[PDB]
Amino acid sequence: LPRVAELFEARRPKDAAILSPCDGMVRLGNRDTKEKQRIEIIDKNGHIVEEILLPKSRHLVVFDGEQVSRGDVLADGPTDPHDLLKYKGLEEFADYILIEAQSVYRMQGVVINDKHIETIVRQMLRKAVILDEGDSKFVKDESIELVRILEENDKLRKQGKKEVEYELVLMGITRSSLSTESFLSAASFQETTRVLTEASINSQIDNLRGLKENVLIGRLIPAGTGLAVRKESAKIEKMRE
Amino acid sequence: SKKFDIIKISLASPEVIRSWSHGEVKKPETINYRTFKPERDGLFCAKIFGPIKDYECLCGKYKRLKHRGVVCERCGVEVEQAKVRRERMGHIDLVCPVVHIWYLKSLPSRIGLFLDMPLKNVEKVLYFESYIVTDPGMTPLEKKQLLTDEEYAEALENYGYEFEASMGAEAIRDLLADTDIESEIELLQAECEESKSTAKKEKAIKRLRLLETFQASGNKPEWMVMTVLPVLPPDLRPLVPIEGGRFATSDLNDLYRRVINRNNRLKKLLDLNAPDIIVRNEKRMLQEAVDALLDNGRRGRAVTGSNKRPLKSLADMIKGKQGRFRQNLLGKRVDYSGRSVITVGPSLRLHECGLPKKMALELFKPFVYSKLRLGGHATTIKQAKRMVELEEAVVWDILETVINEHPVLLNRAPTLHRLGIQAFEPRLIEGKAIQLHPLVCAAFNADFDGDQMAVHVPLTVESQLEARVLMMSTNNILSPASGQPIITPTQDIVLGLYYITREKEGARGEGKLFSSYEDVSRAYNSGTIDIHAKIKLRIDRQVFDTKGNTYNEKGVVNTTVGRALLLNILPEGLSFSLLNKVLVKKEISKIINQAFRVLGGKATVVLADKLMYAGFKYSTLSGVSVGVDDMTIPDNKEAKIEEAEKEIKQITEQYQSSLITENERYNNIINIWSKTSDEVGASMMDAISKDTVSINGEKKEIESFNSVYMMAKSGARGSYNQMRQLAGMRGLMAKPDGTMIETAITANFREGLSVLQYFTSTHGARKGLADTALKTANAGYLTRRLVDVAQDLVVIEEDCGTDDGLMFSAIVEDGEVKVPLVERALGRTLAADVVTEKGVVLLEAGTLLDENLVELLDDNGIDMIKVRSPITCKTRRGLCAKCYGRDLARERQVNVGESVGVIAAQSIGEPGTQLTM
Amino acid sequence: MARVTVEDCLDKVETRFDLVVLASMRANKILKNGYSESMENEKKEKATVVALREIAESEITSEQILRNEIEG
DNA sequence: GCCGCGTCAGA
DNA sequence: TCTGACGCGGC
Ligand SMILES: [Mg+2]
Ligand SMILES: [Zn+2]
Ligand SMILES: [Zn+2]
Repeated sequence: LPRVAELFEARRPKDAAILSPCDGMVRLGNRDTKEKQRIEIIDKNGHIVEEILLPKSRHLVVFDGEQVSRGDVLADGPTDPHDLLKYKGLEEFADYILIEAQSVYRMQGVVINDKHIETIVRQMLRKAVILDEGDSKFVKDESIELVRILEENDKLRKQGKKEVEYELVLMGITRSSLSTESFLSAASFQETTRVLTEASINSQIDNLRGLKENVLIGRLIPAGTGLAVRKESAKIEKMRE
Repeated sequence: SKKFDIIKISLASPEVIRSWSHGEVKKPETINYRTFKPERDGLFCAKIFGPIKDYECLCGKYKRLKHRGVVCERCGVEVEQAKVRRERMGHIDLVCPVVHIWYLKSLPSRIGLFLDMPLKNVEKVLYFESYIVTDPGMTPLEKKQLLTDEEYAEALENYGYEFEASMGAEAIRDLLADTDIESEIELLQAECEESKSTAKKEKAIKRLRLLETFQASGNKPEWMVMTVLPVLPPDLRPLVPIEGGRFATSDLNDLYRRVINRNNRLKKLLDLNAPDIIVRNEKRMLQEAVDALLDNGRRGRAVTGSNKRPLKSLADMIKGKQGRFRQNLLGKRVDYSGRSVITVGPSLRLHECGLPKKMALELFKPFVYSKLRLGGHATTIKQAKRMVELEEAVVWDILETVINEHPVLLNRAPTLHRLGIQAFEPRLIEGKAIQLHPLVCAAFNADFDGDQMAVHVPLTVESQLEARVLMMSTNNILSPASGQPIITPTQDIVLGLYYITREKEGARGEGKLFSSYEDVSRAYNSGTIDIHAKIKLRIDRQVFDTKGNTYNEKGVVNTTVGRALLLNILPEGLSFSLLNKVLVKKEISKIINQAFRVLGGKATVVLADKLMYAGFKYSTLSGVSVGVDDMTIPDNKEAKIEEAEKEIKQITEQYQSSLITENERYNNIINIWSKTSDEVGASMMDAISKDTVSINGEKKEIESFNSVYMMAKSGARGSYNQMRQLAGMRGLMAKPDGTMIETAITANFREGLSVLQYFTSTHGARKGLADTALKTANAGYLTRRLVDVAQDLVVIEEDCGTDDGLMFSAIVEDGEVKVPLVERALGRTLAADVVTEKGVVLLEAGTLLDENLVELLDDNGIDMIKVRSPITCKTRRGLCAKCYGRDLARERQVNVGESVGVIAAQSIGEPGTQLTM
Repeated sequence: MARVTVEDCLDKVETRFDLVVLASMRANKILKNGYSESMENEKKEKATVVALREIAESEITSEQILRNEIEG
C-alpha cells in the first residue's frame, strides 16, 4: 500500500537520478570536489558550457564523450516524478504512472479499470508556472482554469495582447487538495486555522460551485438528479415564455 | 433573488462588532445563587441576550397577549420568543487593545510579514521587553528599531522629546496604523525590479501580494489588533441544570468569566494611578487570557480546570475529527432509523428483506397515524397514539398495507463503496432480526456471525422514487469497479451445482434416452437412475447470435442426468452449451455475465433466483459432510522426512569440522526443508483427488468424490494451501521479522503438534493478526484523501470536441502479456483512425469499442491505438461524455450526471484492505 | 418490484435520471388532484408507481408531461 | 548559497 | 514514529 501512497502524493524518492535538457557533450573536468560538471553546451558551434554541480560518491551513466541529448539519464537509480513532466512531456509521465499502478494492483488478484486511475491523475495537473507576463504576475503558481480563461479574455478582446506562456507542474494529492479555490471545502478538509485566517485577509468570495458546499448548507448538489432538475425546469421557461 | 448564492469572509472592524452587539457585558456574573434566575448585566443578562420563557418578561409583570412587542420597565426585558437567545450576541469593552493571536502565530505571521520583522522581535515588544520608535523625529534613530530600557533612557537623556517608543499592543497598533501603503508598494516593487532573487528577493515576493490584497479588499490593516471583542449567545454555552442538583457549565463560560474581571481590575488600576509595574502585569495577564479564550495552547501551557484537562477553547470547536465541520455538518445522527442483527432468510427474492414488525411499527408510526385518522378509526392524535400503544389488531393490517411498495434503505457500518447501500422492499416478519437475500451478502461484505445493519426510511415522493429507480438491488448487478457481476452464487450454492454436474462411468440407467426435461424429472424422482449418469437428450430451442440474429438449434446431445435437471431454469435465448460442463464457479459467473450482456437485466436476476433455488435444493439431498478420514495423510511421509533429516545431519557434519561456513549452512538447510515439504505436499493431492477401483474389467483411476477435495476443486470455500497444512506438513514459520526458523514443523493438524511446535507458530499468528487492526485506519485515510482530491468531477457535456489522447499497448512484462490490448482498451473510445499495414482504414476516429469490434483488433494484427483519456479532455472543471468511455457498470456510454470522481476514488482504496505486500 | 421496473421505462425516456424527475412531477400531479378519495388506495398501488406504469405503457409521452406544468 | 535542528500537521 | 512542507538560524 505505501508504494501506492508514494505514487499518489507525488514524492521524489531518495537519490533517483539527474537530467539535462541542454543537449551537448558528455564528460567531466571540473574541480573533482564532489561538484562534477559537464560540457553539455555545443562548445563548437556555440561556445558555452551548461552544467550543474553534483557529488562523486557513486558511479556514472556516460563515457568521456557522447552526444548527450536534452533529458537523458545521467545517474542510475529510481525515476523522479517531477522531471518527466517537464522533460519527457506529459504522455510519458502518464504511461509510467499507469504501468506502475496497474502492476502493483493486478499483482494481488485485484481488478481495476485504468479509467479510474487516470481520472485521479487528472486532478494532479491543475497548476502551471507562468512565463509570459500577459496580465497576471510572474512564475507564481496559477490555475489552468484561471490561465485558460484570462488568456481567452485577452485572446480576441484587445488583440490577443500576448496572452500567456506556461508549463504544467506536478503536485501531490493533499497539496492539490488544500490548494483549491473554495475556502469552505478546504476549511472542512484539514488545517482549518490556517486556511480560515488566510482567506479572512483576502475578503475571499466563494461561489458555491461544488459538491461539498451545497451539503454544508442543504442544497441540491450540482450532480445526479440536481442537473436533471436544472435541465428540465429550464426547459419549462422556453415553453411558458 | 430570495436565496443567497455567494458566501464571503472578511475582517471585522470595531464598528461592525458593535453593530452586532445587542448590549454590553460588564460584570462577571452568570446566574443568581439562591434562585436560579439570570443576573443583572453579567453573562446571562436577560436584558441583553433575550427573555427566558416566551412572551414573558423576567419580573413576570407583562404577561398577557395585550402586550407583545412591549418592553417591560421593571426589568429591561423585551417580550418576544425565547428563540432569540441563540442569535443575539453582545460585546466587551477593552481598556487597552490586544492582539488577535491568530494573525500573530499562524506561521507565517501576517503581522511579521507586514512589519517586515522577525516574530520573536515582535513578541519581545508585545511582552513588554523593549521599546520601539514610533515617532521618527530628527533624532537619527530608526522607526522599527528595538531599544533596550537603558539605551532608551539614554535616548531620552540626549534627545528628550521628538520621538516616542512605547511598549505593548498600542505600539504595534500605532505602527500598523501609520504605515502608508503607496509609500511602500512601489518602493519594494522596485527592489524586486532589482530582481536577484537567488536568496534575498526570494523573500520579498509575498509582501507584494499581501500589500496588494490589503489595498484591494478595503480592510484597515490595523484591524488585526482588537479593541472590542464580542461574546457568544448564551444558548451556545449553556448552564443547564441536570440531575444531582448540579449544573453543567461550558469551558467557554470560564474563559469569559476570567477575561471580564481581568479587564475590570485593569480599569480600576488605571483609575487609581498605580505604579507602572503592576499596570504592566495586568496589561499582560489580560493578553494571556484573551489568547487562551481564542485558542489556548498556541503559545503557552494552555490553562486547565480542576479536573486538569486542557480546556476546550473557541477555535478548538471548529477543527479536528470531533470538531464542528466533519462531526455535525457531515454527521447528523438522523431520525426514522433502526438497527439490529442480520440473519439469512433464503426464501426471499432479490428485492425483499425481512423486517421485525416492531421496528416496522416504529419507523412508520406517523404514516400509520395518518391512515388511521383518514380511515375513520380515530379522530384526534391522542386517539391514535392511545390505540397504537396497546397494539390493536387493525393496526397490523393497516401497517401491512402502508408498506406495500415503500422501499427502505440498508447499510453496513464500514461503507467502502456505493454497493454498501442498497434499497429493498420490506415485508413483515415476526421475530427480532433482519433477514436479507443471501446473494447480496458479498456486496455488503457481511456474514452472519453477529454483524448488525442499519435501516433508514425515505419520506418524500422524489426520494422514495429515487431509491426505487437508482438504488434497488435489482439495478446493481455489475460492479462499478469492473464490469464483473456481483451477485454470483458463493459458498454452497456452488457445492451443490458442481456436485450434481459431474459424471460417472458405470451407473444405473446409463445410456438411456429421453425426449424432454419433464421426462428426466419423472425418471429421476422414481429412484432408478443415478444422478451422475450419462444419458441422451434431444433438445430444440432458439439461440441468440452475436449480431442480433436468433437461429434455431436442435438434435441429440450426450448429457448427464444432473445437467438436464438444470435445463428448466435456462431461459429461452441462451445455448445449452453453457450448462453442458462441470460447472465450477468461474463458469457460473460466465453464465450470469453472458445472460446480462445479451438478454437484458431482469432475465439475469430471475436466472440467479432459480440458480439459488436449485443449488440449495440439490446440495442437501447429497448430504455432503466432512469426517476426519476424509483427510488422508500420504503414505510416503516418514521416509520423505528421513531423507531430509539425514541430509541435515550431513550439513551439520560439514559444519562441525569447520569445513563449511555458517550462513551457507543455514541457507541450504532452509532450501532442504522447503523442497521436501513441497514434495510431501504435492503428494497428498494425488493421495486425495484420485481413487482407483476395480471397475468391471479392471482397476482404473477416476476423479474422486471426496468431500474435502470437492470443497476446493469447485472454488466453493478453500484453497490448496489449507489442504497442505491439514494433510501435509506446516513447514516454515517466520520469526517476527520474516527470517525463517532453522527448525520446521513436521507434524500437521490431523496429527497435532508438540508444545514447542505450537509455540513457534504463535509468533507469526499474532503478528499477522495484529497487522490488520493496524491497517483498518490507513485505507480509510487514503480513500478519504482521494475523495477530497476529485470530489467535484462530474460528467457535464456530451462531447468536448478535441482530438488528443494516449497510446495504449498490451503491457508486456518480458515474460508474458499479462493484459491484452483487446482487454486494456475495451470500451474506451478511439482518438483517431487506425490504418492497416496493408493500407485501408479499419476503425474511424470517435468509435467506441465493443466486444464485437474488439475482435477486429487481434484479427488484423494491431498492437497500438490512440484513445481519449480524461487526462486529455478539453472541458473546464468537468468531463465530457466521451473522454471517459463506457460506464463499466451498466454497459453503455456514460450518462450525463454520473459523479465519476467519487466512484473512481472509492474504487481504488476499497480493495486496499486486502493488498498488503 | 411488483410488476414494472426501470428496465422497462428506460426504453422511452433516457439517462435514467430524467426518468426520476419526470416521474416525480407526474406523481405529484396525480397526488394533488385529490386522487386520495381513499376507496382506491387500499386496493391498488401508490401513485409513485402508478406514474412509472403510466410511463412504461407509453401512455403519457413525457414531452406531454412538462406541458402539464404550464397547467400549473 | 547550504549541513543540521526545529515546530506544525496529520497519523 | 514520521514525513514533510516549511523554515529561519550558524558560515
Ligand atoms: Mg462479521
Ligand atoms: Zn419586567
Ligand atoms: Zn472530453
